[PDB]
Amino acid sequence: KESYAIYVYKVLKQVHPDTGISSKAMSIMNSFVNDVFERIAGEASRLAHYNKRSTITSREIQTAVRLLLPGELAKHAVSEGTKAVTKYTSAK
Amino acid sequence: KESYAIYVYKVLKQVHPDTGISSKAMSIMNSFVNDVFERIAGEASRLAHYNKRSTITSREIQTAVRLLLPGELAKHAVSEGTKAVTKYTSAK
Amino acid sequence: AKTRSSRAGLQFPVGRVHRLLRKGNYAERVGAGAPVYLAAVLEYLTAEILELAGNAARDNKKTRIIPRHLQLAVRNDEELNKLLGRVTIAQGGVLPNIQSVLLPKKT
Amino acid sequence: AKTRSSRAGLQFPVGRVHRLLRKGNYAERVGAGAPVYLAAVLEYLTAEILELAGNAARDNKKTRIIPRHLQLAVRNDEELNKLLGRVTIAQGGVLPNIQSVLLPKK
Amino acid sequence: HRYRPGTVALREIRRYQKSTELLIRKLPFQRLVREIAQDFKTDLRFQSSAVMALQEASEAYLVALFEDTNLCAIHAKRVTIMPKDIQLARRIRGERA
Amino acid sequence: PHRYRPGTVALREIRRYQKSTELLIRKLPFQRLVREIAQDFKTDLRFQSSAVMALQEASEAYLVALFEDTNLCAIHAKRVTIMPKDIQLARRIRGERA
Amino acid sequence: VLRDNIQGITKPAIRRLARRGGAKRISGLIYEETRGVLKVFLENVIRDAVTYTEHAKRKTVTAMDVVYALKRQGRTLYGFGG
Amino acid sequence: DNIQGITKPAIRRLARRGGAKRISGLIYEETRGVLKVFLENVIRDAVTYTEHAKRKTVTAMDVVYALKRQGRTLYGFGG
DNA sequence: ATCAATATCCACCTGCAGATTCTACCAAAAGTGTATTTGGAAACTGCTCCATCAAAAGGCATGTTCAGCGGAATTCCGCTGAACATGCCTTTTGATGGAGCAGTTTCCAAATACACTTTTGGTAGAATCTGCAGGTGGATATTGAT
DNA sequence: ATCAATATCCACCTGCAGATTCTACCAAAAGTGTATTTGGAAACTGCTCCATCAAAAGGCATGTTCAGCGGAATTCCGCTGAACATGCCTTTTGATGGAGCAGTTTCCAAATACACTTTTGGTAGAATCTGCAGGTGGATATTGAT
Repeated sequence: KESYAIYVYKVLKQVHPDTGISSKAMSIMNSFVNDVFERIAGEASRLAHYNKRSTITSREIQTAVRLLLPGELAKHAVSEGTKAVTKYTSAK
Repeated sequence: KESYAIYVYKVLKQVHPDTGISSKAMSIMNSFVNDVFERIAGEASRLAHYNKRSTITSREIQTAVRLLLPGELAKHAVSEGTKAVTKYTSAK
Repeated sequence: AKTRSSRAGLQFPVGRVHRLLRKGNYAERVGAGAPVYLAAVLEYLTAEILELAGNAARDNKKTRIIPRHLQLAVRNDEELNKLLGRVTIAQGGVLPNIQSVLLPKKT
Repeated sequence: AKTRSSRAGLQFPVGRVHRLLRKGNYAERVGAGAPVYLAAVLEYLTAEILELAGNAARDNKKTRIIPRHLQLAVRNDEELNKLLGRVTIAQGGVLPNIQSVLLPKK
Repeated sequence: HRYRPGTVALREIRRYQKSTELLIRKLPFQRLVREIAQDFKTDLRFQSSAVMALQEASEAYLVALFEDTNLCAIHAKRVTIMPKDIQLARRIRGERA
Repeated sequence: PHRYRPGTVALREIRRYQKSTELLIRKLPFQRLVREIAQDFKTDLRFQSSAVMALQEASEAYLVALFEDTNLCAIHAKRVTIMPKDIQLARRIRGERA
Repeated sequence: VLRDNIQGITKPAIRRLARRGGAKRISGLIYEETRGVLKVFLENVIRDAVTYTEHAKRKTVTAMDVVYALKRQGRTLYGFGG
Repeated sequence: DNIQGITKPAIRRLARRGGAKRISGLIYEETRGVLKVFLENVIRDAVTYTEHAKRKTVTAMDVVYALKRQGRTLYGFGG
């Protein structure tokens, strides 16, 4: 039964090194990650379809993010994401 | 660009034989069919994933129909669906 | 060669609907019964709304169903109204409906 | 070998996200950056909620983040609140709030 | 001859509830769309049907909103819709809950 | 012979419960209601404990929120007492009656 | 004593709910109105869940069947899987 | 300054179809404000779909998709 | 203003339910290296349709007058919910068979994939059709003053 | 209740636009027919975890008392509806240039498709550990009476 818990936990330590998280709380973050993942995936999925494309690329994820998230949260989400794709592409 | 027009028209003639349908109205009906198609197919899609199934069968379509349509509409959609499948299942 | 629609005794296109099911990416695979069943449900539903549409048409002395007629048919039927509770039928208007406290006089 | 998450410089599992995109039937094909970008967005949002949920715990003199701490973190933030406007966080409760007109006439 | 206040009002309700034409002037509506759009992105073109689609939705939404508003006024034992009513309906609708 | 005035304790309860997160309906009774309602859909069913729990969390969450909109409607009418007309109005505007 | 199930959802409990909801004064008629609402709520959700149950050929409603139902009703719930 | 093109008479007609008998004087500016927010939100998404398609023309489908995202599905214009 | 009654806050204490950290077994990932396939962008461009300019006229917006009556402030009283203390039935919490939930192994009906064949659902173009919008009048409702 | 000003109802009527209807072309479908693959029902079974039962436990039902809230009645100001005069800007009928969306061919960066090797995130059973929840004590605030 896969879950995002360990990565959730890592992120927690970079943010609040000395803070912990109960089970139920870990379980909520898990629901949260899956939910957002499904919402973004879905919208990217439609985006492609409307445009008769067969590939969901980083472009689709981006527009999906713009459509799904609130202004400021979107602004960051977009940069964070652009940053990850760049650093990734610039690396052997 | 395909639409459901002719089929909408055939059925129209079956129930009210001397009635026509204006262009805008047919457009609406065409939107109706695509809408319900998407909703049903979508429910089916998830239903399949929820059960680690990679095939959408007449059965997912049925449960989707039960989830999506109200009282009598659902009750009857299922009959017509079952009916149509049994008949097709016996024609060859 | 007999169309799958005829084998299934349907007016709606069984093949077009099987095809659309593939192109829409809903699962790795689509069984043969799925489109037969979905075309029936779509057919059963358009018949239902058209029955009600044509009546509204007749009720307003018109021979050609127009949007207002589809709207009247949908909003006057508990079930269709719920199925389309978040749908807007262009050029359909609303149902005539005036709250009692707004009518004049008494009794 | 070096994991994609490491190259992308992320904590979240790029490999898994990619996998999940394919098996999800969202499209025929899936570009290579999509799971990278996607994963990056999920880490960032995760960081946002934990960051706040965290402050919520410190503010209540507690070290372990609990549901209450996630609820108080989300509904006290305009954007996260909108983003989760149709989500119920179990064991979250509600924010303390009494309509003025209900307060005793001082 | 002069009808008592509210008689024509009811006459108008029956009138418009019975019809389906849009009630906002076309050109003015088009300008509002173009203005709000330009502020989002410069140099944009609109298929005429896109503008009409936006008008059909807008009035459909506004008409639905007034019914709720009307119910909120009446909830207040009033027959006059006021801002506070539009506001109670959108707060409940979830447009600012 | 001490006595708190009408409303004093209520407000006190509002403060108390808006602070906590425990479920406010008694588990068993709820469980019975859930099962009874389900028996009408399919007989001889079993419920994971987590499923019944999930349902309670959802129901209370739903009702609490409905009471909020309801209180707003009561206030709209210049009252401080929520009444059925208020739950009714709220549910209609929410589309649950529309 | 022997009463009924919906009646099992008692006034004290319903009052508590109303309190978390910020209600200061509660009409006598609220309690029955609530039960009715709560019943319509549960029927809608459970009906959808049990449908997910039968589909998977099980005899046990699972927390996921309830989460999947809630999600359809646009009543998404975090914490029980999903 | 086009929000003023939404005249007092038109806002009245709308309230009518909505079944409102008497209208406060403050309704009009409030309605214009409510309508502006509706449009901004629908257009923002529509235009977002346009851009993604690398088009300069906002199409009815763009508006139909935007409306669907916002839970206000529209029948009649291809959607 | 003056106590008396209670609720509320805080500093401290501590047992344990639930969170942490260790280890080993491991299939399922996830990374890598090679061969093949293909989606969709670039480049050329046919052709729809969007912007826009012009003119006309009358449907409608604007602005004002005037007062009918609806909103909202105020007083008043009956009655309905809140607080409370009295006492008991229900729910809750911890312990034990068994029924289904899954984990596994099987093997077949059924779902791709690929190659043809042939039948249909768009449509571009011109032509005849037909329902009803919109104008008309006059007979029947509806309103409001007296 | 009678009466006059107006709006409503409505069956008759025919010009016009939008709807039905051939004619031919068709390449995109949908269908018919082998070859190959496999998804998942189907039966068997071990292990959870769910339902049931009995006792440790903590909240709800009940009756009474009354204070204060909701709504009926009264009142008056003023804002909003109806009607009218005036005139402009929407809309409507056409025409035109050109932008840019949409069809079509070409070809390479990138994605699918195994195949093989490495590592890692989940489960399991064991033991260790601790953040905090209630329990206490005493101080202080809040509320309600006087």
